[PDB]
Amino acid sequence: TIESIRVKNLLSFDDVILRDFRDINCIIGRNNVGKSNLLKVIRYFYAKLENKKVIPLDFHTNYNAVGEITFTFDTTRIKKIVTSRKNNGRFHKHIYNTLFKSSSVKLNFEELIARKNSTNKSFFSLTLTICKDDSVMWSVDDPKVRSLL
Amino acid sequence: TIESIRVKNLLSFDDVILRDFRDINCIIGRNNVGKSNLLKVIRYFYAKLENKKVIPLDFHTNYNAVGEITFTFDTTRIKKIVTSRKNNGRFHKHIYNTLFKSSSVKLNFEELIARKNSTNKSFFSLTLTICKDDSVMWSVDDPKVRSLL
Amino acid sequence: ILVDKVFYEKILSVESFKENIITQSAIPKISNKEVRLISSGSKIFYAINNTSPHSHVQLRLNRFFLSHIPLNSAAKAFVRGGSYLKYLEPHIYGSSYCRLDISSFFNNISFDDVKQSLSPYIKDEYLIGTEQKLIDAILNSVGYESPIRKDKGMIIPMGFRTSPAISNIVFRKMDLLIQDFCAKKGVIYSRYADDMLFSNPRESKLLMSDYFIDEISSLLSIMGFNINQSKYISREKEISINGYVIENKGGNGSIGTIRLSKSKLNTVLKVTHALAQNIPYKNICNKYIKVRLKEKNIKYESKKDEFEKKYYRDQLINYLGGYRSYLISLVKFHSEYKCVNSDFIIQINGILNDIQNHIQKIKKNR
RNA sequence: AGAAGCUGAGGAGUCCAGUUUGACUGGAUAAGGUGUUCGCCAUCUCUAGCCUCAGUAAAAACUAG
DNA sequence: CAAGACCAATTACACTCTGTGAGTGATGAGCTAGTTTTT
Repeated sequence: TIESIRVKNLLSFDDVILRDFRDINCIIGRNNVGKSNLLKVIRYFYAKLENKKVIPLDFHTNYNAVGEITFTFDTTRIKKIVTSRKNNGRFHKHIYNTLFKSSSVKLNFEELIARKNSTNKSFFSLTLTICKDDSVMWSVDDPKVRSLL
Repeated sequence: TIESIRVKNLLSFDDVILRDFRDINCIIGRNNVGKSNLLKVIRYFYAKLENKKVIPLDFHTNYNAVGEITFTFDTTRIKKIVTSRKNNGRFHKHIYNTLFKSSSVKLNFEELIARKNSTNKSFFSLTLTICKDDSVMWSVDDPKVRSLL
Repeated sequence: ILVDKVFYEKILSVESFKENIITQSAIPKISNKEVRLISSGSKIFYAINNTSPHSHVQLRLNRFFLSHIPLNSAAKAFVRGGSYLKYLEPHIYGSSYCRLDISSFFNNISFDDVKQSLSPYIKDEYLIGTEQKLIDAILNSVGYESPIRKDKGMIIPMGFRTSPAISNIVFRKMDLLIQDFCAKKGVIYSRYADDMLFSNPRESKLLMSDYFIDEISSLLSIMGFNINQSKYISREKEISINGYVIENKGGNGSIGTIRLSKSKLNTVLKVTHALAQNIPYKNICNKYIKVRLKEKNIKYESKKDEFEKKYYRDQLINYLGGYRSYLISLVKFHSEYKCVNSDFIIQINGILNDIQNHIQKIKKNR
């Protein structure tokens, strides 16, 4: 349920995007430092998602004031589950109210809503930005969204 | 050497101030957490002086957006050493330029500088500020003073 | 990168300014004779003759020295790997958009700032005796004492091969400051030459407020740059920049799309429609592309009609090839980043097929 | 309170407005429809919506399937 | 108009004083050259 991982100006990455993920993705190469840095980036992102105090990652170059991490999650199946008029659970409503609602919901005509979910797939993008003063900014200013993700 | 250590809104210290340091100082008490927190504050301040990436300290209460660590250094003996005409080495000139030059250009040489050459003592105050976004601010906006201290 | 006298002589001034170093001769400045002025609207451009040693020395300066100086990632122009598509790509994640423009950019770049920016990468040593430093010798190959603007010192011209790299180098500081401010405010920032694009993913009116404009103006005032208020754009959920439409109708992690409006593709559609109507190539060349045989400059006396027909055919060939290269550059950008509308992909595929068919037809008719 | 426009000089036919019985001035063909944050915006459909002269320097991306 | 915010990268004493920080087949052949942005 993850499709894109993008790292810009962090550790050994200038602008690196990983896409078209499979089930049994394998990583090979002589650059062990690159694999270690990718693992560190993923671990740092998931630690900041859980609101843990960790040392910020180092910039690839100091002539840039922004270090960015982009994570794109494929939320098609969970959207189909929550948007079904058969499971009115507490957690399902929490997921629907947290990630979904607004945006493409109640902000357009009914015809767009009816044809919104026929065969398309939905993506959720989350951005972590590290500043020069060791400050972390998020694309969405809602801790509940990050915790749910 | 050192005169005052002030901790505000960090760990278990609210507005704690320590002063009147002798050659030997004995720390006793049934609150070991307080001693540990004071040691952590001192170590964090000295690590930030040397520009080490460390996790910022926790606030005493989250209803305060600022956490201060104030260190006062008795810069009287070193000032006398660097002011003397006999000492004209590179390190002495560096110390005079980075600490005892900004405060000297604001004082008249005919009267103020002559009056300050007495038994009176000179102090240097440095404050470390921790913000809500894990950002560190300094009273002096130059790493040279912090490194020399 | 740091340069010395040996590096300057053996790499930069390999033969052009070789007589000056040996015979204790200071590097001359750029005279009015070797620079010609070209007028376009209210803009002027300075062209340096190829025979001048300054042109060669500045070409080698751009090739060996200016390319190794580190820049800021927000500068998407005049850089290897930089493009307008990469200038528009980062803003697909934003819901609000704000486009600003600086005033005359190369005219407002002070020469003192250029000297300060290039000082760390050039050794502080004298080149021609105790007369002229290496800083001045190198800087005399990049500036020009303009005869206008009341002769207010050396000014970076708008038509030299060394101007864009130096502009990016001197604007690296402003890029860092603006990027830091936007990161504190949570705004994605990109710059192409002098056009600044800001994108806000959050549902806030920061980009539509006067505070953002005031802050950008205050930051630019450090180096003397102003903001062109005539080209201020501040929109929500959609923006159109020179025919490039960025659309993002949503919030809380919504992927935007980048396409081209029908106005951008109107000229090529007209050309294809005219070709489908068997219109003679003279009308298309003289109207749709604005290419003509100026004042019958045929020089040689020969079969002028055949040469005219060949020119009006191959220039159309070049135009079609260039526009198909542009379109397939766009689709390659889409394949690399996946930020282009699928419907627009279908439309450009159809346009590419039509262009290929037309160019095959016209080559067959040749 | 100075920034901005603006590649420039033009020409033929036609229309509108003004003065005026007789000529001049200002505008001006990317056409039409729809929605708009009203913008030089977006989108859809054709038969694609004048001509001549002068000028055109620089750096980057792009020659795919 | 005028403006806070002005990039990043560029180990250590010292002296007389050894403790002190200071008073002491060689010139007829003849030719050309994309899109877009900045501008």
